[PDB]
Amino acid sequence: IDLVTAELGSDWPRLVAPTFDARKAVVFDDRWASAREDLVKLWLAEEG
Amino acid sequence: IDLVTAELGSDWPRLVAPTFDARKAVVFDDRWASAREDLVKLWLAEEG
Repeated sequence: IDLVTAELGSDWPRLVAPTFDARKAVVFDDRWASAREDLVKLWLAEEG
Repeated sequence: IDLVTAELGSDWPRLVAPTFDARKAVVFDDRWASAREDLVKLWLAEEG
């Protein structure tokens, strides 16, 4: 492991560490909810 | 070391092993010796 590090360097092994996992995903399929709140904000704040 | 191997593969660490060492070098600076043996071989074997 010392020899492998000697060739590749310090940053390469540390940055190659895994990140992605299947449980942290977030899905936004709602327009219906966000469109309603979007309109009432326009309606109340109307100036121009 | 298992994670590092997982990324890079099996062949990469094995082929990257060191080879060169300063003590195995071989120097041929002699023409004077090799030219003499070269001529006598011609002289004896002359046909054409």
